[PDB]
Amino acid sequence: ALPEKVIKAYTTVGSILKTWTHGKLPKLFKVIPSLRNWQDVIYVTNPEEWSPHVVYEATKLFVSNLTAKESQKFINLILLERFRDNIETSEDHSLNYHIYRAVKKSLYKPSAFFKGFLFPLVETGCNVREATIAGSVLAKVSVPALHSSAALSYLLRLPFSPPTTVFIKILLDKKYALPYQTVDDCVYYFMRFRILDGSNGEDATRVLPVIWHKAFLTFAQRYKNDITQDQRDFLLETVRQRGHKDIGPEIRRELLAGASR
Amino acid sequence: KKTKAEVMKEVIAKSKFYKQERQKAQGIMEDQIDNLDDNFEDVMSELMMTDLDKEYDIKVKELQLDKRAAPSDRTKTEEEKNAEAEEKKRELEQQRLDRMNG
RNA sequence: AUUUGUGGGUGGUGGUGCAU
Repeated sequence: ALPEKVIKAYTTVGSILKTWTHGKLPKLFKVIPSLRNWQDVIYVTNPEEWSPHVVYEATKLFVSNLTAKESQKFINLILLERFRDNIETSEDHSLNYHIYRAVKKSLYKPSAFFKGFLFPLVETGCNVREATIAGSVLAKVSVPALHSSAALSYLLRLPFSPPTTVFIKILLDKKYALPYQTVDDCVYYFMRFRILDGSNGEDATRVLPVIWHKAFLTFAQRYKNDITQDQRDFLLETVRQRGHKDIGPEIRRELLAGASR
Repeated sequence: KKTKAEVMKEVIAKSKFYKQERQKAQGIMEDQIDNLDDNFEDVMSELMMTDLDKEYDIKVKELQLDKRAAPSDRTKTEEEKNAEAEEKKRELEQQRLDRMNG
């Protein structure tokens, strides 16, 4: 149970953050990041009622002042709740500019994005519009190559999903450093998506979307030299099994004319 | 009269917005004055106390160890490339002619 | 220990008729 003065100060700070969209931040918001009980301070302040510019300023202050794990947890919770609330409030599922700036700050925070925010949204199963917005944000702002390849290998090791496929497509469009293990993870994702003629699978025999087809085309265009001869033959077998009409021909041409590692 | 009423309505709305902003500023000032120190003392007296991360760390280590990039651009049409080259050559020729004249 | 000297991408968080 928080104290009465604590509850009153947190409610006043939350109301001030909800009623403010511009200007200067209060000394309460300036001294809240210098304490250790930031999670309890935010739970007492109820940041689910603030504005988008206030949320962007709070995310910027957290990324500038706070530490790795606390910033990751706070960014995960606050950004996931605010993004879900904004996508639910928008009938056309559109994002705000201050929300995009807060997402850019949370992506500039390297540990807070992949471990905290991006993995939890994919675990909560964001929709196709949220996956497209995340892919647009990841194509606009680019994080470090280590975190980019880590998110790519994590989405490849994870199962098939719309958000995971959109993240893999955005990673293939960004074209970060694809190591031997990253190419092996991508080839394992491709082998789990390809059909196995003794134990079949739903992801092995399921239909893939146009975003996954474009992701495979970009991967064959970019990381052909990261795949070996057997991996290129497996990619050609996957393009023969679950290929396409127009995007599949350039994919097979890249898989047949690309170099080997 | 309609334009004057429009001006008056705009001024009234601006005054209302200014009053709201002043109220919000006063509230924020009172907050920073008292509730700041209150919440600071309260937070000082209070207390508020992996597979994905492992895979990410492994992938990051792998990417730091080895890297193989070959981001080749999309090959344009041969006719389009020839047209672009011809345009560049024509631009060069026109520039040379312009230099020779003026 | 993120940023510096050099190359480098650059129009659609587009309006849009109408048929489905």
